[PDB]
Amino acid sequence: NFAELKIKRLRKKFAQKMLRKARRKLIYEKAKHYHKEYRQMYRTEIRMARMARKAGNFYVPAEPKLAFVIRIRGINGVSPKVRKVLQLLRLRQIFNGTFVKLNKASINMLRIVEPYIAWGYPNLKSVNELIYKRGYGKINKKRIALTDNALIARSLGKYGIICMEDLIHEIYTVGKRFKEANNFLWPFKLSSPRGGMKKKTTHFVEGGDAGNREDQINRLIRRMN
Amino acid sequence: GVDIRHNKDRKVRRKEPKSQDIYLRLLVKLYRFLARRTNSTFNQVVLKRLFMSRTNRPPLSLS
Amino acid sequence: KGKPHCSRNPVLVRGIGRYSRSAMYSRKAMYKRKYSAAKVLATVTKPVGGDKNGGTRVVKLRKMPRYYPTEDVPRKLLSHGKKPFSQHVRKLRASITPGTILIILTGRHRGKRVVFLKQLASGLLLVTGPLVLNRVPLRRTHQKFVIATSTKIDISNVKIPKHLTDAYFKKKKLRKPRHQEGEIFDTEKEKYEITEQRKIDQKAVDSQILPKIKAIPQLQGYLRSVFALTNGIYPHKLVF
Amino acid sequence: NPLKNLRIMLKLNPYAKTMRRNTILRQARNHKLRVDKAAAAAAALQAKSDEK
RNA sequence: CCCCCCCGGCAGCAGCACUCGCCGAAUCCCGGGGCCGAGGGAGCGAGACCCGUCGCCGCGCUCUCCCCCCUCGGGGGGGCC
RNA sequence: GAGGCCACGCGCGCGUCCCCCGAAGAGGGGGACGGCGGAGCGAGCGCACGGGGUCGGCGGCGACGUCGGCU
RNA sequence: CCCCGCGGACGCUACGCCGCGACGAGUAGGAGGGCCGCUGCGGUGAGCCUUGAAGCCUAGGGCGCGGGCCCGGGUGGAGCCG
Ligand SMILES: [Mg+2]
Ligand SMILES: [Mg+2]
Ligand SMILES: [Mg+2]
Ligand SMILES: [Mg+2]
Ligand SMILES: [Mg+2]
Ligand SMILES: [Mg+2]
Ligand SMILES: [Mg+2]
Ligand SMILES: [Mg+2]
Repeated sequence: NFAELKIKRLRKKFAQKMLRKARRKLIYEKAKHYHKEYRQMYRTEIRMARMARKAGNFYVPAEPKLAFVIRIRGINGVSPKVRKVLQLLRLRQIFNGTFVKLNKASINMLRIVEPYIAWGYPNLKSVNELIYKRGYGKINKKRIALTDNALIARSLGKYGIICMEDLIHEIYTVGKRFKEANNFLWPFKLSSPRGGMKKKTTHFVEGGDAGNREDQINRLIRRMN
Repeated sequence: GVDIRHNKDRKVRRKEPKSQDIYLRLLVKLYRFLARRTNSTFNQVVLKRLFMSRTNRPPLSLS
Repeated sequence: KGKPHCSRNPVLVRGIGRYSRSAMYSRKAMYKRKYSAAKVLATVTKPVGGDKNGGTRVVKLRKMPRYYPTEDVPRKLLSHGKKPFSQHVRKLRASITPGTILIILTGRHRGKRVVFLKQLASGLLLVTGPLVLNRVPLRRTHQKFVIATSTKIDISNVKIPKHLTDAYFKKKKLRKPRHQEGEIFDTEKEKYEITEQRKIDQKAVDSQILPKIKAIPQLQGYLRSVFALTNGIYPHKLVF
Repeated sequence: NPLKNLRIMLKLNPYAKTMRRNTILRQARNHKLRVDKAAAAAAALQAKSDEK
């Protein structure tokens, strides 16, 4: 039965290799399609603004639906409500970052913890840098580095997210399974901001760092990780 | 510093029998192996009952 | 079997080929090169000889160990890199081109100005600030421990001998065979001897380097002089 | 680190290789175009200054 | 000198004449300095025997044939429907 | 009709669409796509941004004076 | 049907060994571990010792995060330790 069992193991290994090849091709084509979608959205915003300006009107862009929140103050002397909301945002340490889906409830929570955080609207590059350099998964309650696509697939494949690109797409374009994809990510442990901060104790619009800076959160992220 | 609380970190539970009965320890070895190497939750329940104390293992009447 | 071909995928950036998967498929013509279907003797038999010793003997090579140590060390994991030194790529600073005047920073020839000829297989430079000028023979040196000046001579179309290699310039030693414990001093041979082959090579190289040095004024005086730091001058403000 | 390690990035995202190759080819083409256009401008300046 | 012209044309273009921005799926390449090297039996295969140059990933060549350019068989290219 | 890209590349039969004659707009002859149909298999060398360092690199110095010992 | 080779590291005191992740302030106080230490008893070491026990001294060599411990040299003179 030796020849037959050799044939069995060769057939099993070959089927496994073909399955891996098919999945890799699928991942490649999904990433290509995501690239097409990203450039379509980026050009669409410009085109809409251009036609409004040609007509002499104003094109108001959609209010951003994704935010990046970074806790900037430490854990000493925190009021109970601010402490609770920071725990619900999973910011239990200074220079911890989390993606937040923006709506009325989340925005009001951000207003509650406004002095303790700096938040803004990340762009595609910021999402890519954050997921690729500091992306860790919460797999079996453990902080596991996203070194393989199988780690994402085994935890989120039931939602259709099977690769780094799928995770980045779901985070960037806030999809149906954004809650699952975001909670799968361990909160980002960012370094100290290289080059320093302006003033962590005051709001951004008064020369400090706390509060909502609209899109300067990308500059903060570049210096931060 | 991290804003967590450490008062409930250590779960209080039996990981082994407090008894020194060698026969009990041998059959705890057997059911440790069975609970590890089988998916039968019955073996897990039996192992955790073997860990238990006498008040947590009350006698069962014939009736 | 067939003749090996060139890569057919030019490298534009390290790790990335110029052509895609389908492009390289068409370039390789994989559409028609499709295939579907179609040791060492451990023991040796030797005639033992002698009457009624049986026929022969099946003598195995690599007999089992006579002794086993009380305990061993587990084998290492695999590293997918870490090439030996002989296989390392050799990098040369862009300021060091053949004919450049270099300044030696270490050794007995400290501060002397020499002429660079070629990088060797180990990356060590081969220099000869000609022996008639500053007593520096054909000698190896390390590019990390030299300063490449701006002055150069055109040492193209001169013949560096082929045998001038790392094995040629490698140091030789005498000690210590046939001697274990030192009760009689083995300090003999400590006087290094300049080989006649080395003298011939030095003469051959210098006879064709020197006329090009004399071709520009007082470069021979420059090479005879040694480099030094005056109290007013600072190496970061100096153009070499 | 991906974004620093090419093969790690390719393991996580095989399309990054084709994006990177397209970017390198596009940048080389654009650089050649700009160099040629500047050289043509300089040659036109030389012609209009020394046209005799 | 300023404004409107009946209207401009050319070059360049957030300028390599350093006037004034925000950026990178609309981003790539290269280089330098510093600190570090933790781990140690990864072999479904021959039934291993020199110390598993192994897994995942990215590639090259051959099991097809023509040529081209240098060396004097070796190296570098175009492909071949 | 004198370029660029493709992680597109076996046949046979089936389907879907397009084309021709269309002698009932029948019946055949051709292209493109397919995720469709009962039947086993590629191996052989390499290079490596690839599951945590190696060198199949080297030098000098060593007894009554010096080498090492952060305790 | 393995055999030109008759061969193939270590392991698993399971109260052991191995892997991964997060975490580490602390009075009063609570708990665990102690191959930390003292004295005596039952066992055990075919234990140590007048060719030198205990104790003590020591710019001697070390081990342990630590409590502490081992060894060298001297003194001492009959018992001592795991
Ligand atoms: Mg405070
Ligand atoms: Mg600085
Ligand atoms: Mg305050
Ligand atoms: Mg801490
Ligand atoms: Mg505490
Ligand atoms: Mg520009
Ligand atoms: Mg190591
Ligand atoms: Mg504590």
